[PDB]
Amino acid sequence: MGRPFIIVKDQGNKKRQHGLEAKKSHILAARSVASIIKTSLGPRGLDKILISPDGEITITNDGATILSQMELDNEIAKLLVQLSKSQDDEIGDGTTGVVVLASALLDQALELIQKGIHPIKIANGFDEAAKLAISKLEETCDDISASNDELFRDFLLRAAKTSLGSKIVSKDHDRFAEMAVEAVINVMDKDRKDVDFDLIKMQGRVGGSISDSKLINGVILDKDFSHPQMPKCVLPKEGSDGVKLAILTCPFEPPKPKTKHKLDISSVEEYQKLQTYEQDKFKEMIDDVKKAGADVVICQWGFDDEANHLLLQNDLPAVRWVGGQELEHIAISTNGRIVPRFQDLSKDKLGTCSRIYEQEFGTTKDRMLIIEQSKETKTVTCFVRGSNKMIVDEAERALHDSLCVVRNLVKDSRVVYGGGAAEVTMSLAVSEEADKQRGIDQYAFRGFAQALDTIPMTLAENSGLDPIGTLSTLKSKQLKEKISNIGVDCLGYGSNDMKELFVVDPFIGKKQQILLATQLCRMILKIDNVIISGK
Amino acid sequence: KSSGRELLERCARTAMSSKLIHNNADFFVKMCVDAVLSLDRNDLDDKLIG
Ligand SMILES: Nc1ncnc2c1ncn2[C@@H]1O[C@H](COP(=O)(O)OP(=O)(O)O)[C@@H](O)[C@H]1O
Ligand SMILES: [Mg+2]
Repeated sequence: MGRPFIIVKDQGNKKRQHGLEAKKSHILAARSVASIIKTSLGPRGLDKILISPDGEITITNDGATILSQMELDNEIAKLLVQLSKSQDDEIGDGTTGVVVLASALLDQALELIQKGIHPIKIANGFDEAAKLAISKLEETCDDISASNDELFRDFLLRAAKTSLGSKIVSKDHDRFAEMAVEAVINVMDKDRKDVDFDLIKMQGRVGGSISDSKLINGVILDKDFSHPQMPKCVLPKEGSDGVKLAILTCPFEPPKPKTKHKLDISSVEEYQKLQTYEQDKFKEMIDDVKKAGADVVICQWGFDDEANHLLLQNDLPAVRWVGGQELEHIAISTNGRIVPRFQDLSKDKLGTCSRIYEQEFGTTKDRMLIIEQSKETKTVTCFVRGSNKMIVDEAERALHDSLCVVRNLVKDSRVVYGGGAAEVTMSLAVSEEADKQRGIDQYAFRGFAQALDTIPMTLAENSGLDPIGTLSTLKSKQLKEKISNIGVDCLGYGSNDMKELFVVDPFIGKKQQILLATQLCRMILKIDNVIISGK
Repeated sequence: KSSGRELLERCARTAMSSKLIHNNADFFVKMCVDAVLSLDRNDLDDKLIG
């Protein structure tokens, strides 16, 4: 055998991690990620500044965005990045609590690995203990679907005010909770209700103050009118309150085929005939709008210089250079149909708008289109303001997370009381079953119960309360009294009851916290050989 | 003279070992077993089960 030894290509950049020290390195590494967001859990949580390589900065406490757009090296924490992305996509809330719970399962399992238990045997006890925790919380889970729509409206407020307390929006939770609930009510079916979040749009604007944010039903467009001198506000005349809004994908342009063509003109005679040809086209395009009674016309491509003033003499406002996606969202709120060609224009395809006026912001030059509906329509649009560009973007993610909590109550009306009440209720259920079965799985069950206690101890530590006195108080009222409403109080009220504090969280959101955390750590314990190639 | 459906169930649970399915094999085995029965017994394709 010679000196060179080569099997796998690039042996220098590829390193091999193995042994008991391998499990110790990856478990203690995942704790450092949760330790960063540990202080961000709960209403007392704190934000995080994120700097992009291009210079743009973002300030958010949401674990989904924090782990996103961040440079990482170790592959274990990169799984936590995809963990928070999994919690954010489907549920839209609880991304911080899952990473903290996932690291708590590894810290409790780290001491069990050194005791001589196989890592899979440790992870096998977590799957059986997670099913007993979900079955226990489901039995005590209250169903609010038995009430009417009057009490159901206030139930959505309890779920919105809880998620908005951990953001900058927490200044006034009452005023902005209506914007999240009332925007959903418009798209709800009243029976077998589905949220259909696609109909809900969110358009932020940087300026003013956050208190000026108001819920507007319609479409927000940043494109100014084609001509400056038309009136800013458009109001209907006499009856037929609808403005006969027309949406046409074809602007006003000389008709031409899409394929390459060549038009041969013979001397003067044919040259003069084509002159009158186009001059009759502008008169034909304007008569189609006047025949159907349309008023505002929008299209993808800008109008010609001759078509701009042609619509002004007839008192027909128009907007040009509107995106293709923006055209579709307008026809839904107006109950209209987009007119493909000039010959298909009819009164049945015309839209309906209560009022349309031209918005202006400060000394900057911009024009925002605001469509309003005096009656309940198919779509809603969120209008958010702020004194900083990041506060606007933070209020977007804060309002987006609030809309994700409301939609969870639409599909599943089953809700639970958070704030340390749900974690302790599911933690003591595993401890009671560990002493009955005994065996070699009693250590994997106690490690799962102590890991669930990390969430209520984190909420008490960030709020200044003693984690020792708080955890011992919760277990006393949970074991003696069957009421599970007792939980951690981060705001310091004289009562620990989560029901009197109007704190309500969806069950599908809290259920995925244990599911996503337990399934991830099971694979981490199964990772032995680690091959990392240097870049 | 046993049943043909229960024959494919016991053989499928064997391959589920060493994977993440071993604990969840209760729900997951009932899927792949019903996946092969939809295909024709004469022609079995791995692109359709993608
Ligand atoms: N006002 C409150 N009272 C009691 N508990 C709260 C309150 N606000 C939030 N919590 C708890 O803090 C936890 C974290 O919520 P939050 O930080 O808003 O979002 P995330 O769950 O994504 O971290 C929740 O599980 C909730 O139970
Ligand atoms: Mg939240």
